[PDB]
This record gives sequence, C-alpha cells and structure tokens, in this order.
Amino acid sequence: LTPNQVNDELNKMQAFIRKEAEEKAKEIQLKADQEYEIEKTNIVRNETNNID
Amino acid sequence: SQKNGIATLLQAEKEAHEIVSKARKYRQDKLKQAKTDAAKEIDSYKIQKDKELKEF
Amino acid sequence: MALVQFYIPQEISRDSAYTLGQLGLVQFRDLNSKVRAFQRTFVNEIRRLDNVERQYRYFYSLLKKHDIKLYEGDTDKYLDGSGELYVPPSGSVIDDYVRNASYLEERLIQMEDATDQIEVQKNDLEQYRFILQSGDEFIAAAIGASVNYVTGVIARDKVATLEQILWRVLRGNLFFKTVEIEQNAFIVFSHGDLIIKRIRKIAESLDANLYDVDSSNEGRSQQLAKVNKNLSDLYTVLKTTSTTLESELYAIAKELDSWFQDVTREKAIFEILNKSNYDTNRKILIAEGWIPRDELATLQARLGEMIARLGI
Amino acid sequence: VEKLLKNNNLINILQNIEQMDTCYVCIRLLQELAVIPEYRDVIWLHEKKFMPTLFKILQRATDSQLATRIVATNSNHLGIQLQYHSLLLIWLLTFNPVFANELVQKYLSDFLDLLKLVKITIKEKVSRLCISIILQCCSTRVKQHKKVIKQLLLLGNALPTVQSLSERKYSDEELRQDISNLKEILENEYQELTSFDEYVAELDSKLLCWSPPHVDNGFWSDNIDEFKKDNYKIFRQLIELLQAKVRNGDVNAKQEKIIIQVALNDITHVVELLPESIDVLDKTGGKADIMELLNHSDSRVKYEALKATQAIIGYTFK
Repeated sequence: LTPNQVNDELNKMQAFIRKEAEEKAKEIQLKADQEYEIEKTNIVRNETNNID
Repeated sequence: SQKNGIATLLQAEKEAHEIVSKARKYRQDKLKQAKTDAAKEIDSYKIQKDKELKEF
Repeated sequence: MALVQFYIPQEISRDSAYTLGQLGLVQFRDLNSKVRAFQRTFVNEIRRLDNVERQYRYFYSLLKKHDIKLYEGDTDKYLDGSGELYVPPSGSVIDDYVRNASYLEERLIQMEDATDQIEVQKNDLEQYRFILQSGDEFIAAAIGASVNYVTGVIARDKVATLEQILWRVLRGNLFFKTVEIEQNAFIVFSHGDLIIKRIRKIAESLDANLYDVDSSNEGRSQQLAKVNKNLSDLYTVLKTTSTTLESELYAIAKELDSWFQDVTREKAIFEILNKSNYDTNRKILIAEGWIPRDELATLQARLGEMIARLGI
Repeated sequence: VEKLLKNNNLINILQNIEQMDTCYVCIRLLQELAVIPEYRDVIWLHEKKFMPTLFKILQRATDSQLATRIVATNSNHLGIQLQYHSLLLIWLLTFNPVFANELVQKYLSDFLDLLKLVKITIKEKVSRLCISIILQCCSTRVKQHKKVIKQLLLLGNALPTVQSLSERKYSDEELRQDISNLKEILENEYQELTSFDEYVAELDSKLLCWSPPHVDNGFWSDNIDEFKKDNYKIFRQLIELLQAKVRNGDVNAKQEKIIIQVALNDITHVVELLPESIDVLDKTGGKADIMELLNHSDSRVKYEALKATQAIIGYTFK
C-alpha cells in the first residue's frame, strides 16, 4: 500500500525468488557430480576389458 | 519506491535465470571431464599391467 | 493468508488499486508477466487451456446422454452457498480434475454405443418373432428350404397392392398372398426356389423386409426355439445397461455441476497468468496482493470489468 | 557416519516428527553426507531406519492440503524445503545401479507414492525430484531393469498416471526432460514383449491383469489367428479358467475379482474381430457364466459382463 508496506512485500518476494534459484541450480550441479561418476565408471570398465 | 522495486524484481528473475545457467554450463563441462579423466585412467591401468609382466 | 492475483492494463491501475484498497486488501504490489514463475508464459499453459475445454465438452456430452438439463451457475468464489461448497478454497490441481473427468467420458462412450447396439437388435427380434411364427406354421417345409416363403414386414398395405400388380405382370401367379394386421402389416408372398432373387428385386424397390428368413437364430430345430432364447438374453441385457446408466447418473450429476463451476475459474486462471501470446499483449499488468482468509469470499465476487482473481 | 546411523540418540532425533526443528536439520545432515560418494554405501546399509520416515514426511504432505502458511510440510516455505531435502537423500542412493533395483523391490508400496506428490504439488522442487528418482530406477544400467518397470506399470498403474502428469509442467529444463524420457521408456518396455507370450504367460499363472497394450485393438487382431489348432484352443483355455473361478471360490472375492474383469474384457475384443469364436462360448458353457455376472455386485463386474454379452449377441443376430 504505502512505501513501508510495498517494500516489506518486495523483501519477501526476492527472498523466495533467490532461494528457489539457489535450489534449482543446486540440483543441476548435484546431478552433475553424479553423472560424472557413472559415465566415468562405464567408459573405464569397457576399456579395462580391452586392456585385460 | 514502487517503480524502484519493480526494477529490482525484473533483475531478480534475470538473475534467477543466470544462476541456473551457471549450473547448466557446469553440468555440461563435468560430462566432458568424465571422458578425459577416464582416458587418463586407462593409461594408468595399462602400466599397472605392464608392471606385472616385468615382475613375472 | 491467501495469495491473490489481479490483472489489468496500466490505464485503470489507479482506479483498480483504490477499489482493491477499500476491501481491506493489503501489501498490494504491482508486478509484470515474468517475475513470478507461475505467471510466466509457457506452451505448457496453451495445452492446459485445451485440457479445460476438453473437460467442458465432456460435461455437455455427459449431460445430453443422462437426460439431465444444462447447468449454468457460474461461481469461482466462496461467498455463495454453492460457490463455497462446490468450488474448494485451495487452488487447482489440474492433473487430478482432468483425470476424473477423462475416465468417465471414456466409460460413458463405451456404454452408450453398446446400449444402442442392444436396443435395435431387441426391437427387431421381438418384432420378427411373430412373423416367422406365422410363416413357419402356415409347415413341414419351412423348417427346411424345400418350399420358399418370403416373410416380411411392410408399413403400407397400399404399397403391398402395387407389388401384387407388379409380381403378376412379369412373374405370373406363383404368388399366394396372405396378410395379417399387426401391431406394421405382416405380408407373405410364397414362391418357387429358382425365381427367388427375381421377387426380391421387386420387393427391395418398393421397400419391404421380405427376406426368406428374417431371423439368423435358426440353428436349433424348429427355428423359433433358438429365436425365443436369444430374445430372453436380449431383454435382460438392455435392463442391466439401464442399471449401469442409473448408478453413473447418481454419482456424477452433482459432481458435473461442481466441475463446471471449477472449470469457469480455471479458464480465468490461465488468462490471468497470460496463457498465450495474445493474452500477453492485451494485459501487460499482473499485480499481487494478500487477502485475509474470511475476506477471500467477497473478493472473487468482485470482478470489476477487467479484473479476475484466483485464491489459494 | 556409519556409527552414528546405528546409534540410537541421533536416529531418534530424525524419528521425532513432534519437533520439526530437529528432524529438518537431521535429514539435511545426512543428505549433505550422501552427496559424497563413499558415504552412500555406508548409509544404504542403515536404509531401513530413516527411509520410511522420509516417505512419511511426503505422505503427510499428500494427505494434508496445500494452503497452510502455518509451519508444516505444505505450501509454506519450510514445507517446500522439507520435502526437497528428503527427496535429495533418496535421489542420491538411487544413482548407484544396484541400490535403485533394490529400492523399487523393498519400498514398492511407498515408491508409488512418488506419482501422488508429482500431481498434488504446484511446487517444482518436489515434482522434479520425484520424476528424476523414478527415471534413475528404470534406467538401462540398473540390474533387472525390465522387472522394476513391469511391476510399477502393471500393478501400480504407472503408465496412465505418467501420461496424465505430462500435461502439468513447470520451470527448469531437467524436469521437462525427465517426464518425456519416462513416458517413452515405460511405453517401449511393456510393448516389446510378444502379444502371444503375454497372453499365454497370464493364462498359465492364473493371474490376469490389465495394462494398456494388452487391451490394444491391434494386439488382438494378430493374435486371433494364433489361437487356432483345436477350434481356438487359447481362447478356450481362457473360457474354461473364467468358468472355474465364478463357481469355485466365488466371485466378488478379491483374487477371483481381478482375473474376471480382465477375462471378460479380453474375450470382448476377440469376439468382435472374428465370429467363429461365438461357437466356443456356447460349447464350453461359458455363455451362461456371462449372464450371471450382469447382476453380480460391483460396478466393474456388471460393466465388464454387459460389454461381454452385448458383443456375443451382436454376432448371434445382427
């Protein structure tokens, strides 16, 4: 409504915006750690069988 | 402070996009590393094999 | 409290705000179609809008068939008695409401087609029951294929007269014509076994059901015993269908109405959000505010002249 | 980590749902640990201690409304985080191929709950996680991945629920990806089984269930031709089985109910395609069975039965 009240609404909104973006970015990089390991495991297994 | 706040929110959604993209670039790179560090991982196991031939 | 959503252009922003103001609405912040993720354009919402129009269609399909009249009632608020009860204070769960209505439309279409298939078969066999009965009894040759009979129903004894003249001119007096008044008219022409097709052409052209045997249940001797057992299966099979029709009418008439009012509010939610590109360049403003829970009722009743609401 | 899981005081602190503050932190402490690879193996060992509680947190979310701002597991900012953290902990053990096969097989009942969350939430934190975990378990790399899909799909009715969820989609790319990928995988695996193997396999085990490709109009048209070698011996096997179960052990008895509804559907499709199958129903005595199901209790029994009789009738007299 008035300048104190619109700013109180602003503070809440960017808090949610920022938080959500942090979680979303976290899940993409958390899957990134994992996908690096599974893929590395497969590639390494195939070659070790050729070497063996 | 109404139109000073709108400006802050349009920016925040842009930032939200960018934060997500930074992670999206990182994910693609981590996949390229998987192949390279797996290629380095095989020329260390080929010498581990050669070791036990020379031992023999 | 409940998050509330408003949409307008920026021309009546001020006149809208003031009026928002007077209903105890708080922390009114004007926004844009981008900042909140839900209120951001997606192709996903264009489909969602279609899923709601498929629900709307379904309601009409169902209402016709049950023989229960068109429903208008048009609520989206909790101030109204039926608006409160038939439209939930919690927001939409789109996947669910579609899933309830989809199944029933499907089950309903299958039932209806089957009911129609039963109804014609029953009405024809009960009819040709009597006909075959007469024509066989009239015997010791028409339980075989030794003599030829042409049983048939006709709805004009007048057109039957016309057929007797035709038959006689080109096919001689090989007809013996007998007639009984029925509930139709039972006609019978009786003929040789090598002129069979010749009489049929004539019969076909003036429209009669003159077939050599009018039922296909035949396979017990005499024909009439099989026809009677099939007609005992037919009669109960329509009944059972009716019982099924009833069960579904009791469960879903009230529900139908409650979905109809829900859907009105969902068509509104996609427009608010901006459901597609047309909507974007027509309503550039989307605003935010908080309405206390009791108050939430009088707010959606209010519909301005451009403003529609969704509450959660 | 391994020691702490086994110890009582800490595990109890996760078990408490009477104090939100302890339980919230605890699930995150463990989850931060699961992120690091080595720890997953140790954590998995202690799995049947915290894991039902993580499902219980989602279950309470499902069963309660999403319009409460009082601190809970709902719409509230806390709630959105609380489901998220439990879901990340699961998602972490499911990335190991072995662990994923085991998870579906032990937690089966709870595993289906994931479909319920994807739906009821408007929140993309929850939805993305739920779909991803299911994807992880259906993947090629998971051992006996054919079984896990087969059981989810057939029993738990995964495929209809997934299809419906596909319509609802929200932000973050990986989410749209995971749904599309799931839809495709479920559809492909079921279908690739032969139509003749499928029917015969149910017929022997005396366990009959519906699935969408099973009831498909194409499946039936190819299969009519196959049954013949005795005047439609497979079809006849089906009629005999259906005949037995009505009389013996009743009908509208839980086990017996499943087989029936499936059988009455399965015969409807055959009956309609070719009318030489009409004779086998009249011969065996199975025609008489269909008539008694019409008045037998439940919507499905009478429904399925009415559809079965009406088809036989149509070919008797057109």
